[PDB]
Amino acid sequence: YRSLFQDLELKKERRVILDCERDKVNDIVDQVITIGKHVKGYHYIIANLGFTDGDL
Amino acid sequence: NSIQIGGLFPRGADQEYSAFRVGMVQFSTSEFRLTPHIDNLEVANSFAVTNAFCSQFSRGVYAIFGFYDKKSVNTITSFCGTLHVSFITPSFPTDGTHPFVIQMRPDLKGALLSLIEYYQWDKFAYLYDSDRGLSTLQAVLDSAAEKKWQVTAINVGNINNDKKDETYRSLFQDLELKKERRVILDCERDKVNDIVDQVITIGKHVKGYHYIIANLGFTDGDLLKIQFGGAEVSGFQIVDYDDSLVSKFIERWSTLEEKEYPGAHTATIKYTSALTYDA
Amino acid sequence: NSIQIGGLFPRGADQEYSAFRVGMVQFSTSEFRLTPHIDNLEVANSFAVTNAFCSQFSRGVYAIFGFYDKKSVNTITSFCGTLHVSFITPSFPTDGTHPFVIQMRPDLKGALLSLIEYYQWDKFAYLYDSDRGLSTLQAVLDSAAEKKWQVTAINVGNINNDKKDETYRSLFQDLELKKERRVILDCERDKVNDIVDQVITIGKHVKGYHYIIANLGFTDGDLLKIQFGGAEVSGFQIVDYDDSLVSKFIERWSTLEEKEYPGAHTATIKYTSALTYDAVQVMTEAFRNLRKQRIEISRRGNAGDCLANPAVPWGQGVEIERALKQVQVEGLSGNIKFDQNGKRINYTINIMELKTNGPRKIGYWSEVDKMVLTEDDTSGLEQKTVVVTT
Repeated sequence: YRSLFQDLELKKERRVILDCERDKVNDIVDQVITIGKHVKGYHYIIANLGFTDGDL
Repeated sequence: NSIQIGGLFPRGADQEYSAFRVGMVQFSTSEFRLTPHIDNLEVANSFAVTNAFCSQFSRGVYAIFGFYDKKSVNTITSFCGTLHVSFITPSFPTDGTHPFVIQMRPDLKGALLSLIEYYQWDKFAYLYDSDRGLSTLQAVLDSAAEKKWQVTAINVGNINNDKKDETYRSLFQDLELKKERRVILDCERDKVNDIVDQVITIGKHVKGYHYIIANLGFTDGDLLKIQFGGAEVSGFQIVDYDDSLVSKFIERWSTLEEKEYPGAHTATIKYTSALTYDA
Repeated sequence: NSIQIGGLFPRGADQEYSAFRVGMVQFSTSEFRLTPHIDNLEVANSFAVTNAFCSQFSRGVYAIFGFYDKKSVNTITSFCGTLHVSFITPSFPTDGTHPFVIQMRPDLKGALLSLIEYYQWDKFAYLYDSDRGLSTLQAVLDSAAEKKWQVTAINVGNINNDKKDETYRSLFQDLELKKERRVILDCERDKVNDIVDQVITIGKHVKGYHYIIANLGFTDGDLLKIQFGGAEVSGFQIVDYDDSLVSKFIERWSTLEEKEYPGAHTATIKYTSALTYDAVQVMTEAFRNLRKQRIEISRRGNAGDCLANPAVPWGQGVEIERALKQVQVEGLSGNIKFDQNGKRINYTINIMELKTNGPRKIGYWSEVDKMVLTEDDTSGLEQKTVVVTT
């Protein structure tokens, strides 16, 4: 994960639309927390109907 | 030869007690044996402390040992000072010199001063909990005259656990008005945990901020939660684990079953307990 | 129906004990007459404090009175909380809501912050003794955060008296490093007057400096010594000498021989002693109300030793505390009213300024009305000769 988002940093991406199952959704979110890339200036879109079902 | 001694301990300090009995086992000698009088009274009730103190005095113990609150420190100094009974203690160093007050915890503030001197901060917020004593803060203020620092200290310990939430966000939001990049936290292990957690939730563990944890438990703290945030973090350790005697201590410290000595079956140990075992 | 009571007066506080005697005189009544167990012990020595405390506890006194050190606050608080014994003090207030605690000092904090807001200061030094506690420090720092203030607090109080002169020289130079013109003082009056004398010797009593004396008794100090240095000086006062009740009190006060009553034969008085007399009025009238309650409470030395394990307090005193808190009566510091937390409430603290003619009121401070300026300007003395640099 860290390698992945680090790879995203080379493009300096501010915007990603996640498209995953709710479990991996929660995990990836947790990793985003740990790397801290959820400060203002980033944005996310969770492509599923469970957007409320997951923790936010 | 039996040797009676005091043994005050706050409840919830189980690790220090386990390590204490470990000290009783490890260093027992054929010539004589210590005779502990264990007491698990809360330190918050200074009167109760007085009670246990008179109790062990009735025991006629040649020594007394245990933790003390800043609420209790004047009491212990008053009584032990009066009766000329010695009292070793893990807790924070007395702000005033006293007879019969051996104290296991090294003064930490000067190292903190030299530390700031290294980081060369001009200005920074400084959170603090009252319980360990405000004297450290006094010191940082003294230097603030000499070092023209513009520190903004704020207490945190008044807050209830029940509303232990928005007060933080409001607090750091207040820090944002000064746009502070640098804070030296000065809090208890638990408060360290909650504060670090809230910092995570507000995401200020990102690079461009910095932190300094003013205690010996900087390794004891669970910093793994923020290791990857990119913000630099630094603190203190009174006990290197690379030390031979230390590693040897770990070799058996893991071995003990938790049922006999709870909180002992771990790779490491709180430095305070280590101070007990040394004491 | 004489009622046994405590008496814990620290040595050298003669004026206070004399005021206590005057309190015994002014409110003596046929329904009951108080029975002091007066003692003179060091306030710092928590051990001796516990000794006398347990002694009166052996007496089983229904009330206790005396001061306490910040070192000893935890002592008496822990005892009142454990033994459920009511107690009254003129010492500085606890930071926590401690049961069975009565205290004659309204907090000076809010009026102080209000004063700061009145002067609209941004930078200032804050000298302090440790002894009254650091609560005011925590407060001023707290307001300093939100108000973008630049505090320069310093612990003057740890300095040895052996050379209480040398340190000051570097000390004010430290202020000169930032050229501070604004210095809050937070110490007991003796340290206050000493330090002011040092300000004289260094000559910083000159105009353009401003000063704040953080104490209930602003008039108690030797202000006359620097009245004409031109530097502005002002402070809070809980005691209006101009009050007719206070006036009559003076009329009986200075007239008395100081031999029988040391510290009494003067035109002046410590605010502490006034708090003492007020405490006497409050306690006495409280038990007067107890007689209306007719709730008999009389007991022998049933309390015995204080080390009873567990000690089990008698609950009639718990009721007595309720009887105390509900008391609402006028005193030397104006009205006295208590919250169930035991703090004084709905009080007032007059503002004071050192005009060149002498010290002077300009307003008063309710806790709920906050700052309240009074019109009292006496139609303007003079413009005091405006400086004109060029």
